[PDB]
Amino acid sequence: VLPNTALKTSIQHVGMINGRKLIKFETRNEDDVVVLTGEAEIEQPVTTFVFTGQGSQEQGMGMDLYKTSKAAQDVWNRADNHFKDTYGFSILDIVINNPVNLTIHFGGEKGKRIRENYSAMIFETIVDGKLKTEKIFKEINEHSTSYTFRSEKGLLSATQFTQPALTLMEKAAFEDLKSKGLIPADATFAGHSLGEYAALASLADVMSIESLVEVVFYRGMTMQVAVPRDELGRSNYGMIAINPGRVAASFSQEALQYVVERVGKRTGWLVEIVNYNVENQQYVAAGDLRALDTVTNVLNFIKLQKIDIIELQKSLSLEEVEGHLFEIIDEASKKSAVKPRPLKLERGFACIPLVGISVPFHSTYLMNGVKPFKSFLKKNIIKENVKVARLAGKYIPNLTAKPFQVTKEYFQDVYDLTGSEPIKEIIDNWEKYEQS
Repeated sequence: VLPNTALKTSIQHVGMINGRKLIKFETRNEDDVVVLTGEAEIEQPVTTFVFTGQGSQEQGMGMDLYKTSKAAQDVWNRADNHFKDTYGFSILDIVINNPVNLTIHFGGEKGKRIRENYSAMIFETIVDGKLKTEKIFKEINEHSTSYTFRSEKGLLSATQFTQPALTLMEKAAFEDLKSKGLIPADATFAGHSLGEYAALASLADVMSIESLVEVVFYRGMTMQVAVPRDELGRSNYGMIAINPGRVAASFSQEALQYVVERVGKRTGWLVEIVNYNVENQQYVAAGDLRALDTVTNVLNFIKLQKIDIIELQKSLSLEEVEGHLFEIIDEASKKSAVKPRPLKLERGFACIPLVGISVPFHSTYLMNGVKPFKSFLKKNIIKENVKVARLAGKYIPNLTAKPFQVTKEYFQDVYDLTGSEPIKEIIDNWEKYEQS
């Protein structure tokens, strides 16, 4: 009831969501009343979500939310229904209790469950870290009663059950916020190298959860078994990290480069200026710790270049390969992680592996620019034009699809961007196994 001068009273309350959070409040009066309802608007802050980084393994893992959100509930029931029809067991039992090292042995009884299980969905997995026709981790011959998994630190480990676990929890957990509607329409596609999958598995998803947990468990097996090594059990790879080291930032980018001239290693995923990963090749870490423990003996950016490195380092790296055969890491102004994997050394280990797995299920009719902000790793946002970094990553299909094309048409709709993206996002997913 609009007019002029003598004023009013009010109230204030933070209500809704829709996409944002709204702001529900009305006003009293020069009669403590109301005649134009209540202000609404939308209280939206800076949209920046994130996903995991696969170092958060433990027993519990969001099981309180499992009963809480009904949206998460059937989602949690989904893959456990689904993947047991792939491979009979309860994934939700894995997170309820760790099957400590006596894990599930998969009874898989002689009746017609066998042809779904003691059958297809296993041994069709293949690796290519050796010569290519290398089917995965056998005794899934014709009968194969009761194949077992075994992990000596609890089952929820070995990067074979850890990978489907965390992408199941948070994708369900993210949906709870999408249940309550607490995310804006355009946001951040933030995850870390498998949480990037659960950015694609989450918001602007193109796959199903069932398809997700398949290919996650695919690469979960694949990232484990890449090293044919030491049949009692170990492998000669690994991962370490370090702080800035009496100043830094490409301090070691040439130093390790003089060691990859010799033996073989990489940088890991370069997450911070404080924080860097280094893939180990066991003698590498027993080598370059000695190489870097002389650096903390004070030597700053001083006198001239090219008169230099590993001559002081190869006195010590080759010194310790003979002190014991399978060496070990240490501390000494550094620390070690724990795997036998890599993040780039596998390199071409995917493709005929991973993309061939990704060839099934994934692409064709897979949304549009709902994910035009899909910043995957080793890139800078998801934009379809001249993504030339494809050539600077892996120009396999990204060449025939590139140079021969370069606007195949005049960039039409339908799938001209999308099927191109269906290659490209898969291609974005392609070297994600490697390319640290």
